[PDB]
Amino acid sequence: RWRQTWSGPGTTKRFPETVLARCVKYTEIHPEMRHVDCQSVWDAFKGAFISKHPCDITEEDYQPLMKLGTQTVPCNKILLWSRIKDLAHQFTQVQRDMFTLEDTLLGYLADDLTWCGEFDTSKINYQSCPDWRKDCSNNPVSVFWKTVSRRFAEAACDVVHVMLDGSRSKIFDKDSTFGSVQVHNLQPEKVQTLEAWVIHGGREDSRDLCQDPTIKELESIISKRNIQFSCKNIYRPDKFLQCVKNPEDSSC
Ligand SMILES: Nc1nc2c(c(=O)[nH]1)N1CN2[C@@H]2O[C@H](COP(=O)(O)OP(=O)(O)OC[C@H]3O[C@@H]1[C@H](O)[C@@H]3O)[C@@H](O)[C@H]2O
Repeated sequence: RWRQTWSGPGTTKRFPETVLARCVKYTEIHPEMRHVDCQSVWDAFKGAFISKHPCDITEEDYQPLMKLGTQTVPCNKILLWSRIKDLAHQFTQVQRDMFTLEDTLLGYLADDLTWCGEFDTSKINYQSCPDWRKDCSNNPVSVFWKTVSRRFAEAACDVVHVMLDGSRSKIFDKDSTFGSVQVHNLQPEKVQTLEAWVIHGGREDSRDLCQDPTIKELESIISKRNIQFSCKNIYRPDKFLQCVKNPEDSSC
């Protein structure tokens, strides 16, 4: 076919088998989830979007899945990020200093996948799925990430960290999930401080990106929520990871 229904990529090939297998793997490794029934998880996940119009998805659709995937993460060790997922993952994998959504069953199941169905058939659409921008915002993937991302921010306490991509024209982007959902769902009763680590992408010696107008904007928003804001430059992320791995290194 030379023209698809929607503008976005279709469902990831073998989506059902992949989600099920990820659930088996995650629950084998993480003892706190060792009792989860992975068939039930898949059934709830499918139930969120199968036979539903893929521009008419709501947070309620995912509630059965959210309930089954209920999981505590150490509230004071949460790492959020925007446009720099790979460094976040590389850092937490060293010694589990912090936790991202992929450390949770639900984030692990969905990471890097795309999915959608069709109104009034029970088929998965492997050909195309709605684009957030061109087609609709209330699509299966966008709604999933909005819901689980809000819930993760709500779980945080004490000091919460965020890695930001300092090579972007908007280092803090109010339109990102971090900026539009997570910033507004940190609970001021519980969260003392948001600390941003601004990750440099460029040459070597460079600017203090903690003075960037978008970072001043983030500071202003967070501060007006009665949460303290702190920011640090990470000038050389390669050195940073080396120091996390081997902190006795003289150059650290
Ligand atoms: N696999 C994951 N994806 C996402 C997570 C997440 O935790 N894992 N997300 C979001 N997300 C989706 O991935 C793209 C790119 O985000 P990208 O544009 O790079 O950054 P965002 O700030 O939109 O989203 C990152 C922020 O929300 C959670 C995670 O806890 C981070 O603190 C965009 O559609 C997001 O909604």
